[PDB]
Amino acid sequence: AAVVGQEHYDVASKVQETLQTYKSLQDIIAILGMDELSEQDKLTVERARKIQRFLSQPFAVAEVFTGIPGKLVRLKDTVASFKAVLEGKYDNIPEHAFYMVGGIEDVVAKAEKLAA
Amino acid sequence: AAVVGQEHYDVASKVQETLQTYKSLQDIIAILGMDELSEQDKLTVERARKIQRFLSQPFAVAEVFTGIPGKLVRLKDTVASFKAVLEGKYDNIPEHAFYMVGGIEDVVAKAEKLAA
Amino acid sequence: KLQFALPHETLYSEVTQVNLPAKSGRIGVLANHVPTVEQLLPGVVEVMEGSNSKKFFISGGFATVQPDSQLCVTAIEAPLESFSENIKNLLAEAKKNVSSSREAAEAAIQVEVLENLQSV
Amino acid sequence: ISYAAYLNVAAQAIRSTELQTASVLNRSQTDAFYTQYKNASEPTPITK
Amino acid sequence: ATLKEVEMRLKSIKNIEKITKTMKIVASTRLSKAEKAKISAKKMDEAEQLFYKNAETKNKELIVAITSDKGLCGSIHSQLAKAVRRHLNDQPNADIVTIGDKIKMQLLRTHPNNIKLSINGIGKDAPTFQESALIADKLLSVMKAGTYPKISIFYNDPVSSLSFEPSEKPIFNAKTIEQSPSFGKFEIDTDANVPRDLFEYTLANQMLTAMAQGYAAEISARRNAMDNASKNAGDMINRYSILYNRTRQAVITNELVDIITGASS
Amino acid sequence: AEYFRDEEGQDVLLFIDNIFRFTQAGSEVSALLGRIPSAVGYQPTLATDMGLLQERITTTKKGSVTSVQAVYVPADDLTDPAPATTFAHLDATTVLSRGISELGIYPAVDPLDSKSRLLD
Amino acid sequence: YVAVGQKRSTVAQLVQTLEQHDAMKYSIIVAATASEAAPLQYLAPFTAASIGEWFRDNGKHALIVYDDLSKQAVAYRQLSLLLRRPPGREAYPGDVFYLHSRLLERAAKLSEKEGSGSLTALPVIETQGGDVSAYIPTNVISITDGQIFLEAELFYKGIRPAINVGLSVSRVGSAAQVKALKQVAGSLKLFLAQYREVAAFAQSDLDASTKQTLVRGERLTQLLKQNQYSPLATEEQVPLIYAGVNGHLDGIELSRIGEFESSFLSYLKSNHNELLTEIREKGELSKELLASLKSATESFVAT
Amino acid sequence: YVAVGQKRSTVAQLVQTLEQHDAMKYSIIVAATASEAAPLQYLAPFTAASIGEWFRDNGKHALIVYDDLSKQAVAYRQLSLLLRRPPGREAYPGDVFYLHSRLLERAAKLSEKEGSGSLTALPVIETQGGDVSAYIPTNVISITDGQIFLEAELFYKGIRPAINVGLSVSRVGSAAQVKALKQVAGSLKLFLAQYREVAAFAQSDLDASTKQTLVRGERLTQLLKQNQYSPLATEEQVPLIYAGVNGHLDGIELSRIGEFESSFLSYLKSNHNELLTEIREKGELSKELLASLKSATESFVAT
Amino acid sequence: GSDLDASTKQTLVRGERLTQLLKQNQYSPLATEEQVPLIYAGVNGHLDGIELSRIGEFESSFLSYLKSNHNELLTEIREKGELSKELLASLKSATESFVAT
Repeated sequence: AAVVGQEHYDVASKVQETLQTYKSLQDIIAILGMDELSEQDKLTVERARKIQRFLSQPFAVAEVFTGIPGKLVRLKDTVASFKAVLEGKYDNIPEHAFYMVGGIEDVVAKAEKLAA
Repeated sequence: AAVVGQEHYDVASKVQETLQTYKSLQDIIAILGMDELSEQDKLTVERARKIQRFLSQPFAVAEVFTGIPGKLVRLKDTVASFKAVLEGKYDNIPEHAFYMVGGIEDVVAKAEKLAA
Repeated sequence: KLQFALPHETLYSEVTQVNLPAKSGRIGVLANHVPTVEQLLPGVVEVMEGSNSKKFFISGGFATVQPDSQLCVTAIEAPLESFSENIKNLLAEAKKNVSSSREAAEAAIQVEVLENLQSV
Repeated sequence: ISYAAYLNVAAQAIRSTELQTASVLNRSQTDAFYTQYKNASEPTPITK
Repeated sequence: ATLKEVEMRLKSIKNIEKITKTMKIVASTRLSKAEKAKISAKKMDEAEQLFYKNAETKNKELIVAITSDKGLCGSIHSQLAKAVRRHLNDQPNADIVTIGDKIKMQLLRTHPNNIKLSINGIGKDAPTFQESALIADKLLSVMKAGTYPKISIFYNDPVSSLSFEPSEKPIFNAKTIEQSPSFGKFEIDTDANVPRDLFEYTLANQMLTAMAQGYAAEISARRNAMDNASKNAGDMINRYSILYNRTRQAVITNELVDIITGASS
Repeated sequence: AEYFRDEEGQDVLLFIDNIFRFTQAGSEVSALLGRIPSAVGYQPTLATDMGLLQERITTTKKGSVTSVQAVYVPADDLTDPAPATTFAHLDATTVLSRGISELGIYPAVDPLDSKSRLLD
Repeated sequence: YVAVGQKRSTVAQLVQTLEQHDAMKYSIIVAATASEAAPLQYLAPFTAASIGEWFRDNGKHALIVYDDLSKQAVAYRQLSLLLRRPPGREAYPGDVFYLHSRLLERAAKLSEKEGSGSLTALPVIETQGGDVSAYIPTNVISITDGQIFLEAELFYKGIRPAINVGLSVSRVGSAAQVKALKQVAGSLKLFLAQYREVAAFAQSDLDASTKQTLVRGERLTQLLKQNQYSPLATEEQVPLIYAGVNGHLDGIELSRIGEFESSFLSYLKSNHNELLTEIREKGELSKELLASLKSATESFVAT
Repeated sequence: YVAVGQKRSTVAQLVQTLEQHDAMKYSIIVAATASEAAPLQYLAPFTAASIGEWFRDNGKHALIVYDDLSKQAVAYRQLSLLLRRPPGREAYPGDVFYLHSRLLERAAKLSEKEGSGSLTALPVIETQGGDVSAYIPTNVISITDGQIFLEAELFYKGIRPAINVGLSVSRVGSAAQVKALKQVAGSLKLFLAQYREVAAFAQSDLDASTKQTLVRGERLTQLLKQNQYSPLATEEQVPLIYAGVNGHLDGIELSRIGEFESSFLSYLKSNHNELLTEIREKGELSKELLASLKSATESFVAT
Repeated sequence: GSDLDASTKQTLVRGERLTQLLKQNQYSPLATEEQVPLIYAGVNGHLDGIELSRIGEFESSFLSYLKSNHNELLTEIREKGELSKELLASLKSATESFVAT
């Protein structure tokens, strides 16, 4: 929290917690099925599946592989963009509109694209 | 298939597949019950239980040890027997009926014995 | 005797006089009474066992004097005091609703309930 | 529409002063969809 | 390798065990409320039934059956399915109304022709008058229930706290009510709409009770099943534990032998 | 103990601490002696060394030693050779438990868990 | 009785037990206790088998119990390791197979030429941690003919001793049996491997046929049970098995099975020990003996 | 602090952190860095202990933290194998137990003859994957009395520092812990024990008792989080645990627990740092202090 | 699982067909020219509708059908070794036509 600032730290703690919860709940969802897992849990899970695919982001040297031109986003910008996800302002955005794209702006654009 | 006839190979393929399903569902069978298996699967499981029991064929040199007279079953007869079982033709009879007896004709006859 | 019973309650599942609002107007059942089956209209109900009286606001139901002097009253949900001002406000809105929209009958029933409530 | 549907509406009306409890409120709010089936065939799961 | 693949599998079994324990307890918790409800409901039912008995109400047809959306609540689904099938040999052309998905799937396979009305969203909640009333209202309007002068409903009677026997009962049509003889030993006006009302009222009252009886059996079955699950899982813990211990020892020994062989050279 | 038994005739009781650490000490001495270690590391002379220790404890005409040993089972594996060899020598096992002690029972001894071959 | 690797105290109690049952006079004891040195233990079964062979080579019938060969394995292991021969699997030396096999095959029913010698071998294997796939045990199993696996769960669970019969085989055993004890016991092994199946799937719907099998099976299991140092005569065993086979233990409620056994035996002797004498000498059941037993068993069942 | 096999950069960071908190002026760092040779590594904990002896002998007190003996083991392996000493379990030297035991017993709380010059010690052992079965861990666990078992899941779950107290023990126990803190944390042990048992629930209908445990338990767990490199005084240990014991924290929402902690402390400092200092100096919670404190906690809870 | 999404069961239905599609008869290799149609059909979900059991029969027949009618198309797939918009459409149409076998 000193090295990368309190905001970065807090944001990252929230991401980590969200994911750790998701993994912990993953077993429960596996057998029991997601239904009796809380409304709060559902929002956390929904964010986690989205965050999981928000991490995804093509690379230029995987035009060889994926065939998608690379995207590299500034660190400061990334902190902001992930912050947005946690705030849940984009929890109306489809999961696949987070998949394999860059920044929040791109996610929004891909939401519009998928919408069309 | 070429070597021992396509029909034999097809029959054998189905037996292998069926038994593999049964092996696969060994986990579910133990962890849960049998009723918690899907109905479609439950038919397969019942068939497979029959197939396993069908495979026990007394040996003549072991006739003493088993206490059951041995059974020598023709290759053509064997193919017939499995063919039927896969089509569930005679399936509707005890798994004890299938147990320790020779060919399909013997199974059919032993069903009468058990039925009494 | 008497059974005043409901799915989620068994109020008075002895009882001497019961005063009921019924399709036959208002009915009182006292000791031996003729063996009847009458659907209770939406209601203000008083049940008296001795002189002591308990007052229920009742969603209507059915009433049946049984020939064994068991007054089976069955209704969906009742205390009068629990039912009964804010409700009068809501019902006013519901009266408006009949104007716009089976729903006409539903809102009409709500107006009937408002009359019954006004009785309370 | 049925006589008991009338009574149903009345019961719902009866859960309207303010002295109410959750179990009462729950008894008058429920979610379901009657999927009118047909002869395989099946008109949609239209909300009850 | 062996050791790690054993270890993860044993861990899986452990997680299953923990879940089956947790679930079983929660099932017990849910069961207490369920039973409480069923008493009050049943008491109400008995009062109406008192009329029907004293009336001696007597008797295409309808078959109504109930088994929740949710599963893993014993053999409620399939014992009821078997008993529906039995009574579907009593009239092949009877119209089956399936209240909840689980019974819907099984019967739909057995005859898909007969599935006419079905209801979703049942399994989620513990039975309520609101549900029963609407299902009934729709049974009358949609299925024109009165046309079929035989109505019969199936449910699971929770016979004992460890048992459930699938059960059926006959819902009394207005025609039955009309022509029952000791209907005449009760009295109300001829200008009353009471046959047509009384039919409707007990269509729902019986149905709510049937649902309540079923629900209690369902939650009870889930408790029983999850308990039996804990036992089955425990046995698997023990079997893999012995495997784990043996495997662990074997690895130590085999590796050691290699080290020794190297030193010996 | 043997001076007590043989030369004072007394019946005496000799406590030992971890016999796991008896085994551990022995395994090391073998390894130092350069002998090829036997299964699960333990000395090749595991059986004989324990054998000498637990056959010098007995009821002679003169007296009898009796020995209480503490078995610190490694990894709680009763399949492990160090426990196994111990269990061969043992006649009875007294199984103290903390669950039982938490029931307020002092003796700490868990009665069902304890098993004896001296109970016959 | 070869006692290898056993507490010298315990062996002395055993010896005293044998002398209590006055059995010492018909028996030899070879002893190689836990205290006794590992090379002595290595040579201990072999020497014992030599002693047995003198009787055998008189043509006389004999028996040798090698208790416990599992302790011989540990001994040969120690010896091998101290001879720094390469450690085999599970640290049991690579020549361990040869050790057991050379020992085991020196016992046998000789031919008429050799004066029909016999040395009955019963080698007693101690499964470490009850591992029935352990290297030394599997190696022994392959050498030996039949195994008499005993089940710990059953031992704790109310049979002392508890002879599991599911995992007990005897490769050629049935040909040496008395014809009576083949006839009365006909298919009872099969029946109780139907009981095994029945109780496998009992834990579920039960057909009345299945219930009948279960009732016979459970009750038969009770009948098998016996308590340590209480043996039964060959003659005595024949009717008891006849009863159970002939389903007379459906006739006895589970609680009273023990009563049935003792009472039945007392009854049989009192009713007619003539029958038992016949089964003792004839050693087979004629049609008359079968009927006489059917009649007699029915007679006891009534009382 | 005995830095064994640690990157010189890492130890430089340690030095810097220590300098940052101005702790070098009672700190001693025996340094055997990752690059440093295996003889130096072998003798490094021994050497460190010797430094400690001077303090201990002088009757003063000290704390020696051996970090990490797991790397001491590897170095001993390197020495032994290269010296062609016979290998042993897990390719660790045979006398590795002997090494560890020699080191670990030199820590001591002397007799009153020697003025009880303590030499508290805290060895650190690194678990390969939580493999307590591993030879070097098993040995050390036996040698030491007490364990602290940190848990990775907890770390991820934001309990930083993460101590899994299910697997932590202190055999020293009540010999340590101030009387005041013992009083107000006996309750804490029992509550937490329940929270662990009631951790299984996390699903429908959850009993009020269970729910009371869950709420109280979650708040307690939240209370025990600590910002690394910020320690808290005993006079602040006592209020915080007291609140938790009194269930005064149970009401406070989870997000506000953290805020509650610092605020409560400042509130206590403003309102009555007399109480805190009194608690500190008495070291035993007087009923009058528990009274005043109870009032104070309530007062803070209200705000 | 105590609940199965319709979407997951769409996947499940498609997936099952794909597994059957993958299978190939031992000692019988198959030309790439005739692997391009089959994979197109599968990926464009044509086979999803076609029942699971008869996928193998369908595969055999489909090839025969393309050999009969769209042998011009097959020649192009071979010849150009890439698929143009037009060729993809031709192929798409052909597949659509054979969905109704």
